[PDB]
Amino acid sequence: CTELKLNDY
Amino acid sequence: GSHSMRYFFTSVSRPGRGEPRFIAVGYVDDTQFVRFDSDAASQKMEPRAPWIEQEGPEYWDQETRNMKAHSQTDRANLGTLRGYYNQSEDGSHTIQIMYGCDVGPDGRFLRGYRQDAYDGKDYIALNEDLRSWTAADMAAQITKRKWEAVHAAEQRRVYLEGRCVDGLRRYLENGKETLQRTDPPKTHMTHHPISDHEATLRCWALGFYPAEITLTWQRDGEDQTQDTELVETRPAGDGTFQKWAAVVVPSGEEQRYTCHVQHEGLPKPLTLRW
Amino acid sequence: MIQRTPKIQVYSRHPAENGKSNFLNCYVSGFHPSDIEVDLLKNGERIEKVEHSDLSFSKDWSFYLLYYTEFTPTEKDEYACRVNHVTLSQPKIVKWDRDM
Repeated sequence: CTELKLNDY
Repeated sequence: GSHSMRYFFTSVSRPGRGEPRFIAVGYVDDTQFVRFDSDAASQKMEPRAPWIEQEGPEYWDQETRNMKAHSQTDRANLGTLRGYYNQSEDGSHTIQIMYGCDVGPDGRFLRGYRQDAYDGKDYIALNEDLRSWTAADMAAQITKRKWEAVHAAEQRRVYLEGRCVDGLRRYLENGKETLQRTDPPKTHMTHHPISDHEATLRCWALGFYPAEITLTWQRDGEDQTQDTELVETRPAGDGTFQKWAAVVVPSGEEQRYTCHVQHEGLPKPLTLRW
Repeated sequence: MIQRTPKIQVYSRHPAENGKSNFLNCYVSGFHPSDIEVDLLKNGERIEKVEHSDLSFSKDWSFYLLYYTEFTPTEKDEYACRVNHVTLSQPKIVKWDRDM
């Protein structure tokens, strides 16, 4: 299972 | 033995027509189990292994939601990095992300991973301690300061030591027949004279799983690395792998050379001689 | 930008036997960017029915792909792979060889 969200750079 | 779960994401900007291309792939050791493609008609996380097809519709609904969120953030991040490196709008750029975890033979957490790249070069990476970040350049230091301010390293650790490990443990149990299997390599040797005084000896390893293997040529037991052509391990396309190692030997001295095959599928390492 | 030229391997799924159905593979690896043109050739002509793996990459960030098609090897038919990448000034043709 993958991460729910990705953070902006 | 030890097991790993890895997710590989690729986002490529297209200055011409359409939004950036987003491709996602999931692996359990050397076996692919999931995929997501922004160009595909499905627009959902798709199964690639038989043992993941038993997962409920809520799992696929959740994974699709995560992949849409991943694609959208990658689309915003391509624009953000364009400004960081002060690049033009007419050029195509790529963001790559790798994350996952390792479990031991007992299923205990071993290691957690999270690494990001811009145009095939390191950008930002989570350290082994899962507490700090490694910024490759000055532009990545901007992200590092922003991620430290929101304590991003802790949120990554929560996933890696939690849901990631739990997911991997569940996949290994569901696919024990395919994933906990070891296919030993089928070995054979070829001999082809290149002249009346020299002949090439090629040692093959076919139909093996996992991909990890060692092919070493030896002359009178001494490791022959000098003048040995070793090809990269390649997929056969049926879930197994292939590899070969060749050496040019003087005619009449073939018996002095041995090929050593090491693989976890073998009960003892092989010693092949012409 | 650091561009990487692809490594190319042309081979069959199982050991080649004349008149026996098999799969012709072309493994492209160690390349960057992801955009690549891979064709499998039959005596110089492009095979239309060609499938490929989902785009993935190694620890060094270089991409890898597997291009594959159903083929029946004979002793005289010439099989090859034509690869084109931004790093290549001209398309690279690697001839298929049982053994190699």
